[PDB]
Amino acid sequence: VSLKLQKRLAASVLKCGNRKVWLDPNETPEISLANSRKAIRKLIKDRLIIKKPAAMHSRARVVERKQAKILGRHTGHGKRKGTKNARTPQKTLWIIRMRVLRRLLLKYRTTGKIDKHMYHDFYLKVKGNQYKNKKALMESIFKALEEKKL
Amino acid sequence: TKGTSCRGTRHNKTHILCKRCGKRSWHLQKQRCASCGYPDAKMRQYAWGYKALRRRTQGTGRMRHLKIALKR
Amino acid sequence: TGHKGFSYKLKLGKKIHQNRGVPQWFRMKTGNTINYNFKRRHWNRRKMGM
Amino acid sequence: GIRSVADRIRVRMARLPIEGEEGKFYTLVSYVPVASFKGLVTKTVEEAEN
RNA sequence: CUGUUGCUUAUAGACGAUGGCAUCAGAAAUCGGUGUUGUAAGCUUUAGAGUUUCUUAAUCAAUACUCUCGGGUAUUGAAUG
RNA sequence: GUCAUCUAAUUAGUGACGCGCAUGAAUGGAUCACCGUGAUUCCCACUGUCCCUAUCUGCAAUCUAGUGAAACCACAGUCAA
RNA sequence: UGAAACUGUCCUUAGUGCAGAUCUUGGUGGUAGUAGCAAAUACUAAGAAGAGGAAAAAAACAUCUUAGAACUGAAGAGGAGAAAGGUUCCUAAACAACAUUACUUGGAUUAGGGUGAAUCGAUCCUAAAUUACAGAUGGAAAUCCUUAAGAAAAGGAUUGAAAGGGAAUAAGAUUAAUAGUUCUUAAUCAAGAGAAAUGGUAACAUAUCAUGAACUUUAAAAUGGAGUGUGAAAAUCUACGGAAGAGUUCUCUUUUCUUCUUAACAAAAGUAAAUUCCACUGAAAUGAAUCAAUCAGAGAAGUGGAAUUUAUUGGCUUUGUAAGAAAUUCAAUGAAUUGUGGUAUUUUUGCAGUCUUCAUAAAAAUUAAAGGGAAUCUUUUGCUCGUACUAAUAACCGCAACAGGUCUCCAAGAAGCAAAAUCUUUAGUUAAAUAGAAUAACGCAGGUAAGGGAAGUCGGCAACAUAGCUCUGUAAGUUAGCAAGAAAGAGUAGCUCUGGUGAUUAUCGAAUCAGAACUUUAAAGGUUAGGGG
RNA sequence: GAUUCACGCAGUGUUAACGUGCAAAUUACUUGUCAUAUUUGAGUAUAGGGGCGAAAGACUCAUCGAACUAUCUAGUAGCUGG
Repeated sequence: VSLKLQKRLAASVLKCGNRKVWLDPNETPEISLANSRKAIRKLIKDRLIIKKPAAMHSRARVVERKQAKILGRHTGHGKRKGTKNARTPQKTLWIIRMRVLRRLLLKYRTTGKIDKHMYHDFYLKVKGNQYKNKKALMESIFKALEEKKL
Repeated sequence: TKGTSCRGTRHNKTHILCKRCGKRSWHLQKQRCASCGYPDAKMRQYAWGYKALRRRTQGTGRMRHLKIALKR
Repeated sequence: TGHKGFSYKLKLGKKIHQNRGVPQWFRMKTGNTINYNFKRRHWNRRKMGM
Repeated sequence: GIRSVADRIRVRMARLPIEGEEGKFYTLVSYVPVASFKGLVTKTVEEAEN
């Protein structure tokens, strides 16, 4: 007896696909008498129709690769495929750089470390690509403040 | 590609059923029936279409109100 | 189509009604030659042009 | 998979009477896993036990 | 007598044909010879750059040492039994 | 066409000469950088294109079970004079 | 054989004699049991039903369930629509015909059943365009005109979009099939019925509030594209704390895997990003600011406010809805739980300014407000039509179950610059013009090769070869922009480490770059991937 | 109206397959292209001495150096077959 109707009906009650439905291979006469959704529901509760579990997809292999690549295990020259600008965008490095440099100059001005005329002159120097990192700018600010008292 | 391939896009009707002759001859864009000559009051008949005259004319239908008149 | 006019659906329904065969009792009338309905069509065999 | 099979396989074929008709016989080839195939010869298995 | 048939038959072969054996028939493993590749899995050599963690024990660690001329395959159109 | 040049070898290519059958100026004359699934020639590299063919895999082709057409057809089907 | 009409002679009459016309119509042979039933990776075992796997292997066996093995690989062979189709949808009986074998299978035969809306669309509005009365023209049918010609229409007639505009519905469950349509619960909308206000300096604000006619104006509906930055949600990934179940477990693994959810409509604990305005004050020693810009005495920065946008109220968390639902477990209908984050990627969605045009990127229905001053909570109803199914390597167009063609929506992991090639997850399917045996020649598709290297040939046709990324380096010529990835050379793997690029006051987090030992089969090349002059 | 890759699209080459084909123009690799002179759905407009054409006498329902369809029409044939 073709159990296509019961396989399709169970897949809708179980809210799964037809591949996740399991009908008992030995109790075919009992299943084939279930000609309605209500009849299938009783068969489901009686454990004659169970829902198969999904196949396991382990991320352990992927987790190890990320852990190794955090230490730079595989990020060599022979494992780089995109251009230098593609892997690390050059424009976003500049957007970040003066989001850091200009945040420091606003903190220094608000703390009384530098005045408006000094802050303005350093603002155009930061924008002019003069200080590569935060430490380079802090050294210049410290160095320039000593000429203020001399 | 003028043969088999060009037939795939034919899914837009040109003619639909007409109200006066019942045939699928009502041109949608021209707003006239190719067969019975719609809104034109006179029925469309031509002497070169002698077969078209013997397919739809008097006596090809029920003759509901004229069969009694001639019998009377 | 899913969308259709009211008159078009009724003429669609009549085409369903006329796609039937001769009833068995009609075939048993005396002097009967009508055994099949030669005005029959199937959706995959002939399009009814409407 | 469909492309690779074991180089050597050990089987256990048992002639048995058919359950339906006892005068008819059928074979039942089964799988007997082994650690290695060294020293394994054609052994005829007659249990003959209560 | 001959042919069919069997050895999923060969020194043969598109199919027929042809060649061999048919109860001392045949087939099968296994075993030894003969080949191919290159030293299997487990534990040890602190092999071992170094970082951890006790504190100067451990852990992790490409590769490398012993067992190892190892392990695996080998008629399928190989050769004994 | 004649002279150089490219090759061992040049009805090919490039560069010159020009009474040019019958070139020539918006029927446009000359000039090319960039561009071209446009036409032609020569180099390096690479190779079964070739010397000269060998071999491997899949699908068929071969045989069998089921199923099963078509073009064509005066009649047909061995040669020499 | 056949079972009801027919014949001979004489005149008369003719649709009167067939081997051809590539003659017309119908039927039938050889070819011939021959060519074929070979694109789309693929099936195997056990059982059930069935006349339908038998047997000297007749080596193959349709359908359904389970197990194994697999394919589409999420821009799918997934889940849904528009056109087109029209009952192909579901169930049962049944297999004469059809699906190049067969069929218990079927989109095939027979018979029943199935499409439920105040909120989804048509209906309403107009766009390109289209058609009427009167008028003009014409021998004629008919043509022109669409507001101009009119005693016609406060103003301009008809039609024209199931992708343009548009009043209002969501979650859960249910059917063999319908569901923003039925049931439960929870809402929303429209048309009804029962001398006329305050507050804030101001921008502006008040559970309907707080009268507002003719007439007029304004705004909305209603308007290009590119690229950059960013707010928010979802998906993926990840940190922390567990609960429940499953897998592995002779070698280990505090391990791997799955669930931990929430609607329409409203509320206002807490709290964001961006833009535009308002009050104070008046900037030069000019400041303020972005990734870029850009702004200011017709007034900057600073402080304090106001408004709008952010997929319903008011954007996010939260709340009512509402846990009673749903999901994951446990027991034989009843019980358990349902924290908090991220300075990561993608998609969607808004916002902010920048660029671009000899391109400037629709209208109406409908609504609101203003100027003006004429006048003195409950309950009822919500009509007509569409609604099933495919939407395609089998429901559409191609004569067909045709490798052709046909407009869209949603979209996981690995790896990589990449929505690339390759593999897998949820979902779907294992059949999609038949199989078995042997492993001949000639073929179609994919390959390799000693020495030579275009000597083949009309012709390097076909194949081979280069190929990613980083550093160095790059000619003549030139319209001075290019040529240019010219040409040419070097490096690249694994393991163990070191340093640089930030936030908050030691912790927290991002992949990216550079460097050094050691080791090996000395490393882009599994796939993808420029031959050069 | 820069250079390329991808979803798609075309049709340079093999003058490969097939050529009583999957197909009355298709398939495979290769090649080109893959957003502004772009691709595309629906609506609508243009009709036969006419239309439309970045122009090939190209396209106008497998029909084009003048579509399809019906009538004149049993057009005419000093030519061919019976």
